[PDB]
Amino acid sequence: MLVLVLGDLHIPHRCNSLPAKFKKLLVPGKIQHILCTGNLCTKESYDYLKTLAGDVHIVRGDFDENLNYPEQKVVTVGQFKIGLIHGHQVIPWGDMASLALLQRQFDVDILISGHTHKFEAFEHENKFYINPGSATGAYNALETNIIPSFVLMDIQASTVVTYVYQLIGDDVKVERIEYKKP
Amino acid sequence: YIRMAKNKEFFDALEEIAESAKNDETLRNELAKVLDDILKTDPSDPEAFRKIVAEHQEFWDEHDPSLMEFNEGRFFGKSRKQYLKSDDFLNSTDPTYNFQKLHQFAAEQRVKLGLEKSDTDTLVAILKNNPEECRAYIESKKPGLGNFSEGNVHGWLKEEYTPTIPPKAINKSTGVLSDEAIKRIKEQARDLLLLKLINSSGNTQLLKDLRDAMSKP
Amino acid sequence: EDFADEQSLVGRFIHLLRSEDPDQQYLILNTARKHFGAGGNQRIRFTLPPLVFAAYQLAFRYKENSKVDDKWEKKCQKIFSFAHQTISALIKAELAELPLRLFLQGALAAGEIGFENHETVAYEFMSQAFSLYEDEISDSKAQLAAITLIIGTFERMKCFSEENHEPLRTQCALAASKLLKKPDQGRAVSTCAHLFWSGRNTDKNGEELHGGKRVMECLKKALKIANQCMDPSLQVQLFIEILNRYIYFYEKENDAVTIQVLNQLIQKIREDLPNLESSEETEQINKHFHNTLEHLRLR
Repeated sequence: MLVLVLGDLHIPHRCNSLPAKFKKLLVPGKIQHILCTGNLCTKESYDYLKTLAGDVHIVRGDFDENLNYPEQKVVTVGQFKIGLIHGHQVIPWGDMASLALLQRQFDVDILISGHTHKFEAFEHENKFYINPGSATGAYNALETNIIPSFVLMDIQASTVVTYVYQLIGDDVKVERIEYKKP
Repeated sequence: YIRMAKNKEFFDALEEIAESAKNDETLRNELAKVLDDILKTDPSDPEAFRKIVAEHQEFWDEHDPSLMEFNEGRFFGKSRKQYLKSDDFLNSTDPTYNFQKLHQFAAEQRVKLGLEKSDTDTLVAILKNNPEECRAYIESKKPGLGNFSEGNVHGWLKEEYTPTIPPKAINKSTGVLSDEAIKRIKEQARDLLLLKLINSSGNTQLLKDLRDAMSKP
Repeated sequence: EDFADEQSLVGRFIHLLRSEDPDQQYLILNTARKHFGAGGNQRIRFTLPPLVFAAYQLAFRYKENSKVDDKWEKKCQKIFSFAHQTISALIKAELAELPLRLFLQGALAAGEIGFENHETVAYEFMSQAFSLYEDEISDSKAQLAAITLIIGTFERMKCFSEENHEPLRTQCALAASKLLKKPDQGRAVSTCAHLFWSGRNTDKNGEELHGGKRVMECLKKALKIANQCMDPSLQVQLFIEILNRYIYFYEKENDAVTIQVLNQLIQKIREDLPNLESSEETEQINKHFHNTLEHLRLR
């Protein structure tokens, strides 16, 4: 099954839309689960993501205008137990150990962060951590290296393929990292 | 002197042997080693290409010893060693049978070899998957259709992936299995399928197992 | 509907005209505000935020222009002052949360840029939020989020001198204790543990504080606020959340955090754990601990 992980859009605050090629890709009828890290911020962008898939799991992100989104969240999909959080909640913003702390407190196999606008994915003490980065590729004070990215997972079962979609230039350069339950 | 290159002979002699090996499974497993060796070894380097072929003399004499041989007596400055890594044994820049082309061939035969007695899921796969995709799949069925990975074949590249949302794993390794080459392979796939398909004229698990590789959304 | 379309169309415009001449951009932005910070309190609310971000970007653009422009440092100021005026005009349209963070991301911005007469515009942006914090932030729910942001925002920043770091550090400590509820205090106080360690400040040439003692202060204080939570389920989880946050500070080579504290903190939590009823809320924290054993087990 296909899990679309993204976030940090900041519409309209920091960016007027998603990059042409990304909107062109993300069509309805190819996704079952979405795990958005936030900063949508508007209803406009909630209603986009609800079109794309049946299941949709937002979190509360520092600039979100809706209150009703949940700060922290977890979901079991397949064999996997995933953790999801916008990531400003973790201090020091996007440190290692703080993101591991948050794993233990959650007891999750996968843990999605955000806020840095910078993609990462890696294995650390037999548990996985993701961050799709900016879908829009929006501003950030701390970084000026912004590569519009979103992630797709293929959880087969006891085996997750972690595709990362980046937009370098005007081409869509995709890499892949496979992780599997210990 | 000796002023005609063994290139064409060797090339042709593989096609002869591959034919024999379709039946003889002990010759097949023996041939695979030979093909793998040429593939792994680098036709950029001249000597090594000559080396690796000559090192398999024991195999080049199983079918046709006429490949390796030359009259070592009565020729000054064409001693036995000197010939086997010379331009005369195998011309580095033969306009037709370029070391490169023999490599590019070798692989073609490698895939065709393992094709011979591979299963129905395999054949069907090789037909559906497009030029780019088919190359990937050949890695994906390692090492049955041959060892194609970054270090076991010289010209082989890193597997790349599409923007299409379920992202298909592909390859753009044209410097081994050319779009031309791969088209031949498909041809031999459906040859091998069609030929197999006639010999059970009602039902059975081929026609269940075909329906499984075919209806796979 | 009439408020959703119009707000898209200012996103569009500042981009339509986009030049690569910095000063031209500035004229545009200016000429945006002129013509899109007008219509009552209906638009000005959710129309200016763009421009404020968009300004910060342009401020960065002047730092790429390191050698090309001499008056870039003065042009940074020109921009930030353009923010101040623009965030304020949200306050004057009675707004609280949005302008608070808009100051913060600005406050970060100047911080990372590092221009002439910048540290002065760093403080001013921070305290402007803080002045909005205490003045207009009620509901203990969003009172928490609104304070934790301010903390981690600051935490990151390296652009402050000790002389102006200290007051904002403990300005947080106040706001940490000044929360309504008991759990929300005890966590928030422990969140203020960082600012005294990895909260950077240009004093040892852009390095961490390494002030291990002032961490222990803000970890003790929480543990006391841990007893002062009535519920047994609060108490145990809060001990554990503080235990893990103790651990972190050991693993970061801080020798202020010693084993004595930890074993005593552990032992306590071994014994308290059985008292909770065998149920869903209880089936979580007994795993949390199990995972904090094994993490400590390797290390």
